[PDB]
Amino acid sequence: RSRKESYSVYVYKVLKQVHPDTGISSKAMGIMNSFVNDIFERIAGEASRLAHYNKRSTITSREIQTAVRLLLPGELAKHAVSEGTKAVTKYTS
Amino acid sequence: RSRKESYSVYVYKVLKQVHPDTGISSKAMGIMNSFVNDIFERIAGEASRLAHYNKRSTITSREIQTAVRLLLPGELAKHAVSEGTKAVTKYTSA
Amino acid sequence: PHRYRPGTVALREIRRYQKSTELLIRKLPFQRLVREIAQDFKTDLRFQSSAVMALQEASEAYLVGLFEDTNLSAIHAKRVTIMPKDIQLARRIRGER
Amino acid sequence: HRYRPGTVALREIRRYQKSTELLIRKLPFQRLVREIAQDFKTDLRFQSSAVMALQEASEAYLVGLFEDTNLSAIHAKRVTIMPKDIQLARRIRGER
Amino acid sequence: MQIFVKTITLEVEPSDTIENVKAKIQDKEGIPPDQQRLIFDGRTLSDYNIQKESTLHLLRGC
Amino acid sequence: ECQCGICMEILVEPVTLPCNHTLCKPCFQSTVEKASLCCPFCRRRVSSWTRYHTR
Amino acid sequence: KVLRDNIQGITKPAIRRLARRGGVKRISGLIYEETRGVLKVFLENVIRDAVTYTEHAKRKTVTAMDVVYALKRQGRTLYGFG
Amino acid sequence: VLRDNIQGITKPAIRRLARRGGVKRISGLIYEETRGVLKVFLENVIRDAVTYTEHAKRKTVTAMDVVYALKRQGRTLYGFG
Amino acid sequence: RAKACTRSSRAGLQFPVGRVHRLLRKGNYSERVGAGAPVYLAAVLEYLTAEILELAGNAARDNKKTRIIPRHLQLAIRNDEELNKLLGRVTIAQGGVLPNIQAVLLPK
Amino acid sequence: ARAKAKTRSSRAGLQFPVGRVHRLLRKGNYSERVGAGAPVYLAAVLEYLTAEILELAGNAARDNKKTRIIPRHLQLAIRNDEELNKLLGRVTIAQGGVLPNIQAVLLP
Amino acid sequence: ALKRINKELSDLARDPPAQSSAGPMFHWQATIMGPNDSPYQGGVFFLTIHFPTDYPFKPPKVAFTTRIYHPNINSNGSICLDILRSQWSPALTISKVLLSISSLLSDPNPDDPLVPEIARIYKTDRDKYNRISREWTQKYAM
DNA sequence: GGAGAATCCCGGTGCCGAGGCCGCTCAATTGGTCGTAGACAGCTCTAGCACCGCTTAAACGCACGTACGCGCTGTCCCCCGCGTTTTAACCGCCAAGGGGATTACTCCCTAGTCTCCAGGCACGTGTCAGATATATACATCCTG
DNA sequence: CAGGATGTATATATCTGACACGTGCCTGGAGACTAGGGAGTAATCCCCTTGGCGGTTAAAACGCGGGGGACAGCGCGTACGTGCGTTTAAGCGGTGCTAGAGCTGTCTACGACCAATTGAGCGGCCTCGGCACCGGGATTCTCC
Ligand SMILES: [Zn+2]
Repeated sequence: RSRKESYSVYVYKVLKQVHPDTGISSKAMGIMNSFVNDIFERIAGEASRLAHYNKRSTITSREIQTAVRLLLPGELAKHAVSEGTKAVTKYTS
Repeated sequence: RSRKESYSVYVYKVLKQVHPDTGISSKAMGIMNSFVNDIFERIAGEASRLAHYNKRSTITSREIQTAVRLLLPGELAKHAVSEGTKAVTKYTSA
Repeated sequence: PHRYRPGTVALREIRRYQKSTELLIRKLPFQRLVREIAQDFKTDLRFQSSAVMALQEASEAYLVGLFEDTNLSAIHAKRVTIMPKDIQLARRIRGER
Repeated sequence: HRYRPGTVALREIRRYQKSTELLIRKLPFQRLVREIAQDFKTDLRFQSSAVMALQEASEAYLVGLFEDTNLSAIHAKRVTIMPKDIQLARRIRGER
Repeated sequence: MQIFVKTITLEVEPSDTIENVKAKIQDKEGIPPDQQRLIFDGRTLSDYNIQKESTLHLLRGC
Repeated sequence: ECQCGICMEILVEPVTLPCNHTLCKPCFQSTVEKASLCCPFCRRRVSSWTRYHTR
Repeated sequence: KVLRDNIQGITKPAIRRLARRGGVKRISGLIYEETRGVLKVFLENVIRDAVTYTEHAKRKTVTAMDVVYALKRQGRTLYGFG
Repeated sequence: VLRDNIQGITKPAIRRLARRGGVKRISGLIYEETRGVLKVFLENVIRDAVTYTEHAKRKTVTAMDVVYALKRQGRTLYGFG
Repeated sequence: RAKACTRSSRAGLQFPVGRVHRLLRKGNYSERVGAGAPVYLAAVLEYLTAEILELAGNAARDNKKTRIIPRHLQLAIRNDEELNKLLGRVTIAQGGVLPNIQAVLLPK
Repeated sequence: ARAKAKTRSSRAGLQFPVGRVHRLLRKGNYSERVGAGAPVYLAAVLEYLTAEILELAGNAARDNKKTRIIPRHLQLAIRNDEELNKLLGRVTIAQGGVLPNIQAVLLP
Repeated sequence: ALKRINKELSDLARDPPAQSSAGPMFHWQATIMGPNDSPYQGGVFFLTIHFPTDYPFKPPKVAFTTRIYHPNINSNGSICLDILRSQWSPALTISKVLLSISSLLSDPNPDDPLVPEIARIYKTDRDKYNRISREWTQKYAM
């Protein structure tokens, strides 16, 4: 009885926030989970590489900001960095 | 006074063992160091991914064998695996 | 009688198959091919149906991409018929050979 | 006295494919690099080794692209490379 | 005296309760008095023996 | 109707929301990144519209 | 010992409909061998990684995750199988 | 400030690059397209290089930063550590 | 003790900040992990998921359907330039292809 | 005065530093713990690859009537060998040039 | 944004907020009456208002200043309400906020309270909650 | 086949980058000990493999005729080769200094443990969006 | 341009099973806490970068001539799409078997960790010779 974890619940919540009256197929949820895991792995690997390059040992908002700027292209990165800073601001406040 | 480390001495030793009467440029040594670092990073990353996939926590020679088989193609991979197995056998005997 | 001029049926087939998402190869011969290919690396191997489906999906996507590239190359050659020269050029340019 | 067209092109191909010298002028290349970098952070400073590495990478990339576009032009049954060949090569390689 | 918050400088002498200082901070900045705590209500600045230019540090909001 | 729906000031460089809402350029370019990336009037999401019309 | 005739299992109409999905107008007759050669090369490359993943796992069957890892290591990440 | 530095890539320089690439004959329109392609490539590399530099909080772009920017695009470069 | 409030609620997010932190500290990415790093990462992931889902829903509603399918996901990804560039080397199962025909092949 | 210091490379008859490889492994955040034979195997593989590359470069240099190995020789050796070419198809070498070849169509 | 504050104030002057009341321009004093058929009925409750320089894009700093027995209000008078923390929107008036506050006084939320003990009392013994709330309304609000 | 223009090679020269010598210290080794990850036995059962049988849509094979691939030809313009003129790269030299690398230190942030609980997981469930069927209108092509 | 042959989208019916919903429980997230070390900050030193200058000259831009190759055109052969009639394994479904995946429970070799020791590589500091260079003779390719 191993409890396996995914992002299905949170993906469903975000879907309800965006389109309150739209469903999603079960296989599409697997695709969304794979996408989330892939993006998480990419960002974590880039942050780890940045930390190693700077001879540091801690991962902060600076490393993730740099990784997001490196990965996401163009206007997509601008909004993403804006969202992350706002979330940090509320959490710190 | 950062005592930077590289593989220049060992590369020179291997070069002398292969061709006893051949020189090497300084820039060529840097290229060899970069190549060695790149290959080491590739193999270490592949072994770490294998260990994570198999839900392990120890990187052993068995993982490195699979990493070499994944990275090096064909005859080169076969020769590398043979050399590594021979070296590990000799080290264990010693 | 009734006889469509050549090309129109090809265009309607393109429209049909660019709108569907089904697999375009037969499962049993694909499985036989996969088992034949895998039998020389190691014998008496077993496969999951999910693994076979993933292999078929990847192979079909790769072939569709290759066909798009070779169609673009053939059109660049001021032609409309694909030939193995175009496929070889696409493979060479994409660094697969 | 004049050579027939293309012979000096072949001889200079032989000359350049054997030498490893850099084919772009360092001063204008560095000016271009600094001009491009002006659009990200102002009053930036560069290392000579960094500029040389950028030049090496740029030359290698352009040589590869020219090889691919020459291959495409030959495939089109002609010897004169045209911008459509470069566009096809870049599109096939996935750069655009 | 002087008081530092770890931020509004300066504040009252070591004679007022922490509630009054929290209310003053809330009025001057908008941060709630209960946000977040006192690190270094009923006790006063003299009870904690807070001298001049002392370094003080300022919840379950939801 | 010449005033903005939020600021109640003169519409300077009016911006048309996809949900038929009219608001001035200061208020629009403030509410783009102000609170929720959503429309205050009818909760119409505009992030994709904003990205499309920025270029 | 599975025969080598299975490469012919990829039928000419199947290749033609794959080309149709790819956007091909018409196909030369010589293509149907080049395409199945390319497909077999690609499948050999992917399976060579899948089988060694399974062997390192000390298993006897090939899971879907082995194929996913093999495709990912070739820069061909696949979604929909975990 | 400065501008119009892209013209520093002269027609003979482009011709030499093409000859090294193995091109016998060159059309007249190749030069502007080569300028554009090189500009795009340099912008893509320099963007990542500048991001790497400004992450480390320094005003000097280094060979290691350029190497990292090239490596993250799958075009690893040797000879610079 | 006291009322328990989740870090996602503190940041007003939807993704699990605690789960993200656990994955970071279990993935052997660094010896120590900063406090705001899981928050920033969860925010970025939530934004990306919302961006993809909005386009998928628009594609589905343009197709007069109410459930999002891998075909809709593929159409949404391949129609946006930024998402296409981000996922240029990604294959979606049961996604199909973007319908387009070269103008040369059309009859004239 | 415990024992004569003999390196693990000397035990295995290798050249690359097994101790340095082990230190780099345990300092590289690759895993919690490192096996005993892993550094030895990795050093052996690296030594074999370097030996092969140096042999090819030396043969190329002697075919060029030279005694010093240069990046041009390294590039020629790497591009000539199919195995090394496939291994390093995405690798750029400074001062390497190109492999000399002209298409038969261009020849008169 | 001062005009928006005044316009809302002018509209609030035009439309009094029923039993509740508010007004001063960043610091305003809000006085509300006990909702009908409630333990707090009859008592008058005072509230504080701080206007940040982001209205109406940021909710005002609003808290209770009258001692009360309510799970969703702490001893310092802070308020646990979505429209003040999460559901804030520039398309609502302060009168709607007052009505929601009155509803919360009539209908406390034990799932996400500010005083866990009062929430436990409300969830377990509703009569005890009503009695203690009425007692505290008489002692402080009255 | 000869002229000429370039290309390769041999010889003398000088330099400067490759090769060799000397601390010494820090990174390598050796030896103990202990918690534990991993190796192994053992039991369970789920999924993979193999089979049979009936349906049938898909694959296969043939005819043709038509549209396309390819060869030939005129042209013609533009691109290459050349020379003359123009200019900016470059090597050398010097100077100013902003900024990169280290040290101290201290302090604040994060690891670690304990205790508690609630949000998510595995599991029922019913209903509702999608599919199939069939009769419509509607658009497309094609041969006249 | 028109009407018929032929797909093709659509409305409505009814099925059906997939997913949005509800529930017991459990373990991973949250909280309070202490301690320790990672890093933020200042100050400092010096070093590589920026900037300038002047003489050289090799490189770049202009321009003219001509020839050759890209291109439109044309004619012709052929091969491939399109249709129709004839096989055939794919597919479903169903059954049955069993090997290997997955798990739990023990137990031990072993790898992290600390203490103690010492010598190999880094840095410096040299010496010389591999090679760049320059002039000249011999060879070769290209063109008329
Ligand atoms: Zn406005």
